[PDB]
Amino acid sequence: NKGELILIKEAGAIRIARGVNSLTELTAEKGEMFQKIKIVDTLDIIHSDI
Amino acid sequence: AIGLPSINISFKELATTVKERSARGIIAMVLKDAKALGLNEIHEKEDIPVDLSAENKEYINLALMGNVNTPNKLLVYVIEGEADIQTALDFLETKEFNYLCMPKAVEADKTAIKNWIIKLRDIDKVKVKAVLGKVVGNHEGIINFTTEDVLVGEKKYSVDEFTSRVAGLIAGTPLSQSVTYTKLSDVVDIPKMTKVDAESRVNKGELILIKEAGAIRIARGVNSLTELTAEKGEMFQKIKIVDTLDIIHSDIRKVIIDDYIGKVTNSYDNKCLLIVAIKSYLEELEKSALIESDSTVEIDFEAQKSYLKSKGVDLSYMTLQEIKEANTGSKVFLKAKIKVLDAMEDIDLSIEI
Amino acid sequence: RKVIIDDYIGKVTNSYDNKCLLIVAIKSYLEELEKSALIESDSTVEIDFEA
Amino acid sequence: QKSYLKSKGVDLSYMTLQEIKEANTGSKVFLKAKIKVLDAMEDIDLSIEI
Amino acid sequence: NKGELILIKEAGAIRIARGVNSLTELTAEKGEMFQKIKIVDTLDIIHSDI
Repeated sequence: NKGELILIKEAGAIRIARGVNSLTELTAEKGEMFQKIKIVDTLDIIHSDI
Repeated sequence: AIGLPSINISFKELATTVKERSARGIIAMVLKDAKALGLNEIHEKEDIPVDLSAENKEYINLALMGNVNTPNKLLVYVIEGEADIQTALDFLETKEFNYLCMPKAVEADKTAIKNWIIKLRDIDKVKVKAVLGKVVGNHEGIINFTTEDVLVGEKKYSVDEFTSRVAGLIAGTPLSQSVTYTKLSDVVDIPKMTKVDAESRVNKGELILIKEAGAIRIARGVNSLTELTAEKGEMFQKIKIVDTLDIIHSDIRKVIIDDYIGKVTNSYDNKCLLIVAIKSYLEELEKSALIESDSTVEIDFEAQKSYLKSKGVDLSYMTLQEIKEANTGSKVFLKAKIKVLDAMEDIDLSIEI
Repeated sequence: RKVIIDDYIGKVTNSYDNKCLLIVAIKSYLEELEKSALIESDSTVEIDFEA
Repeated sequence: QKSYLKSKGVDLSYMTLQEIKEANTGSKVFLKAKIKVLDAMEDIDLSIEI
Repeated sequence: NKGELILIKEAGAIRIARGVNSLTELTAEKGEMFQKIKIVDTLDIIHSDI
């Protein structure tokens, strides 16, 4: 919940626990989805290509 | 907030539900003794507290024998001698029941019980009944069985002692059938008495035992009230009709208080939903063949108009539909029409050659 | 009279279908009696409308 | 609003209702509204005739 | 009926008496079938596999 990225032991092996970004405050401009790595990455590649 | 990934599997049961309605077939039994005082909760025929007297055990045994089936639940409360009746009466008002009876009682006790029943059926809006040895109480709440020197099992029984057997016989029967003309294999003789006398006693609201056909049978079990007002019609004199009316009242009141009291807003659509629920219950009851097939429920109109006029609102121009639209403020007015069936009692057959 | 008092008194609700069932039972008894050759073959029983 | 305009001494005898509503008030707003508040069902009266 | 599992001498040998579960109260969602060992066991295996 702090935006911290951690490593968790669960099930058989060691797995990453819900990779999220570092930002914590959500403005009316910067919505929730800007916290996911995958979404920000696809936005970046779209920007670069266009 | 973003948390750890959630994977959850939930298992639930298909809670197939039939609504629990008010219990019918319970008997309130009161008796005086110095042992096992208070309620005794004889739910099962076999088990009986042992410290009770043998004669009182015989009274219980007369109480247990059901008409078609055993009574659903028997509640016997033991009271200390000379403790008056009110001490037991509050105890009984604490819990629910259907029929009450006293084998041993003086006429003062019967007067107290009849006054209690009349006040409770109209003040507290609770429908209960009781059988008394010999009273001329003119209410629907009491049934006056009167027959002297009843011989059961080589033993003489007065009317007051036999009232227990009468109450058990009444509670045994289902609501579909009636009590009239039911065999009592236990009794073996009654003092002889003519048919016109039976007509006279029955016309008095008295309940009588008759010797007819091969066996010994009840002769047209009726209520105790005799005067017929413009309010209380003839049908209020039959045990079956008043009993099904009591059941209807209890079920409707329980539903209303349990769900629609203080939990839904008073608006027209909520009124329609309540009407639909009431009609659904009535149709469900009709399926069991206690009332006629077609019944109607509709919001009362004249009472609503009178209530609005009592508030000073001007209702001259608003249409009847708009009148039903009007807000009432936590008050609901409804009227419903039903037709109650009865068991076959008199058959007239005409054959020509 | 014996059949009526034994089965249909104080045990059946007064309704149209119950009356039809009583009619059917009475007609069945009449047909059974007809088999013993005491009455003519065809007999009719129905609800008394005038009364 | 009419009373307030009278209080400042304006002569509104000829001015019509809409024109009275049109007049400037100077940072003053006067509004009135009507509503009807619902309540939960509390008393139920059911009448049955047999 | 008290939710206890008991050992009974009946027929030729000593046998289990209707192996049932320890829960006794019945709620709206916990129905009758949740009292059987076999049913709860197969439910558990379904949960784990899925």
